[PDB]
Amino acid sequence: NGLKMFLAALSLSFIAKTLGAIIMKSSIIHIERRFEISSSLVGFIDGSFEIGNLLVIVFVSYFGSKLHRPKLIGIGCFIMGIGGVLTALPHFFMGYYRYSSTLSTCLIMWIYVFMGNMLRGIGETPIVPLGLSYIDDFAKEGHSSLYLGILNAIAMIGPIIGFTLGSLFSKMYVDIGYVDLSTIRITPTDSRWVGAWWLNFLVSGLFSIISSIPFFFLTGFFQSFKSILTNPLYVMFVLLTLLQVSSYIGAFTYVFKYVEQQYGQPSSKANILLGVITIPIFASGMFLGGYIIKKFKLNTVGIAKFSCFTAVMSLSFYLLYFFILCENKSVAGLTMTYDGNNPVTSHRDVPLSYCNSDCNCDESQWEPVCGNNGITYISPCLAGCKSSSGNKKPIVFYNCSCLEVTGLQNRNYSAHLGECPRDDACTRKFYFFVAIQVLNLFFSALGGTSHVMLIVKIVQPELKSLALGFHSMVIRALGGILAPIYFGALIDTTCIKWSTNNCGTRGSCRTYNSTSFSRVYLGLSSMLRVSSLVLYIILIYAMKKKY
Ligand SMILES: *[C@@H]1O[C@H](CO)[C@@H](O[C@@H]2O[C@H](CO)[C@@H](O)[C@H](O)[C@H]2NC(C)=O)[C@H](O)[C@H]1NC(C)=O
Ligand SMILES: O=C1OC2(c3cc(Cl)c(O)cc3Oc3cc(O)c(Cl)cc32)c2ccccc21
Ligand SMILES: *[C@@H]1O[C@H](CO)[C@@H](O)[C@H](O)[C@H]1NC(C)=O
Repeated sequence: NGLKMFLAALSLSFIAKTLGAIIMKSSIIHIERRFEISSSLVGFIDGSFEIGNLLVIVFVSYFGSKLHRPKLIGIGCFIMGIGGVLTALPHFFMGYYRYSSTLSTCLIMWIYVFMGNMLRGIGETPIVPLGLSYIDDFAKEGHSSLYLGILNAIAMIGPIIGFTLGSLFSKMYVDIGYVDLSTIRITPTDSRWVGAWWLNFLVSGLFSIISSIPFFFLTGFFQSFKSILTNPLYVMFVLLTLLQVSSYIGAFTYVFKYVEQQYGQPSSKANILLGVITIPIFASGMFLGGYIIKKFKLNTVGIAKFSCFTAVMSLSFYLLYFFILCENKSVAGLTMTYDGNNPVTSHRDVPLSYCNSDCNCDESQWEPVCGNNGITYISPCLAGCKSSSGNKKPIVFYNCSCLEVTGLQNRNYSAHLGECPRDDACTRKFYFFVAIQVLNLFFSALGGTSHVMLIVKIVQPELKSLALGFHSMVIRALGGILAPIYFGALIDTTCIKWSTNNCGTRGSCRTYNSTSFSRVYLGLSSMLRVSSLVLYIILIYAMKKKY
């Protein structure tokens, strides 16, 4: 009952940590819009949490391992809360928020946010290295796995509360309470709407300050650091762990864009409902993964073989994506001739057609256009439609120049806005995609406890915190910040139309060749998986040869 009490407090701190993370990302757009700030400065401010975290994660790990640990964790949580409160003072010190079509037919105080994010990042560092090593040092024969599984399962209450109230706070006017809301002309659907972003940080800061009260009642550096980097098993494990986590990060970063470009679901069918059933599977997988290791009495090689088996069984489900793909969308003008007559070889420098010769409009324009013929037009002017239907339900343009078709003359040449959806087969395949995805997520969550349970076992009983700290540092550096950058750089090789911004020729992409997208995305993930898997198998051979 002395470890049980310490066990409760750490759960509260885990919840607070996750809440703070998801809060920060949720409030970034409003801050950019309220503060009148550049995009480079936004990329900078968002990166502060990393400058504070990566700078002191190793020193707190080593030097804090011989002081009072429960008190260090409480001090860290208090610093995190104080930093969370500091991010909301600009609102109280600045002033009031002063600021308060295109159919086109044929045409012939930021330092405060920075230094608060830095304080938060500096403050969360003592939770994982000093908490888990404390749990491992004082525990019975096999209960460390079960405890870590319960901990990782309980922590999912942070994202729930965050997503719940960050969406409720983003539908209030920013100056709520000081102004009377009856004279406000702006609505959440406008372009200048800023919500109450300062209210997201008060609740998180006070929660982090509250969750730290129970904790208050419960020359060698260099050789200790060199004695850890000459241990082969540790280096091999860290490497593969890195490869696998990089693969996961990239996949979860671009799955939502892949699903939209491949199958056609508009980020609301595939987004909201999915998570509601995707999170309990993760929680149950984590808890059961811990419970199995506890119940079956596994040693080091047993844990290694169990996690290798889970990795294999989760990689065998990943290679089924290559077999449920659809055909490529057809947009007249992009890859085919503007009159549908013939195919082309270059996405660039397609010539204008007879049906569209007279109507001189901006090619750079990208407005969804689809006629009853089934194909796609870049713009209502590029299709030749010289009529409208008013601001009613999407205005059906009519009597189109390039919508005319043989045998279609005896019909209604009228194109609705919005791309014509895919056939039924593509939906039927989307359902198989979702099923396989939840299966792979379950089988990859069943083995997430083994990393900590192995790093602790393959290292001297006194260098447990330093090892976990260096592991966390390397992973959060080379697999959380680099991972999205290279995947994104690689993916952009498959664009066929760019949104030419005022200065930058590439503001964003309109469409992407779906076949090459799937090729690059799934190939990178599969190659990384094999990479990490290989290292682990060899590692198992070395382990079995050692003991
Ligand atoms: C297709 O465009 C032609 C030429 O603009 C339209 O021709 C006339 O449009 C007005 C109003 O409908 C009237 O002069 C006649 O009803 C149309 N016929 C002609 C040639 O005089 C035509 O209406 C358009 N497509 C439709 C709706 O039939
Ligand atoms: O970023 C994430 O990576 C994984 C993930 C994270 C950990 Cl620690 C783990 O132990 C397993 C794991 O499994 C997957 C598998 C995937 O196919 C994708 Cl596409 C993301 C994640 C994940 C699961 C649930 C929410 C977010 C993530
Ligand atoms: C389109 O089809 C329906 C029925 O014929 C009606 O809207 C009208 O007669 C046709 N012409 C257009 C473009 O509205």
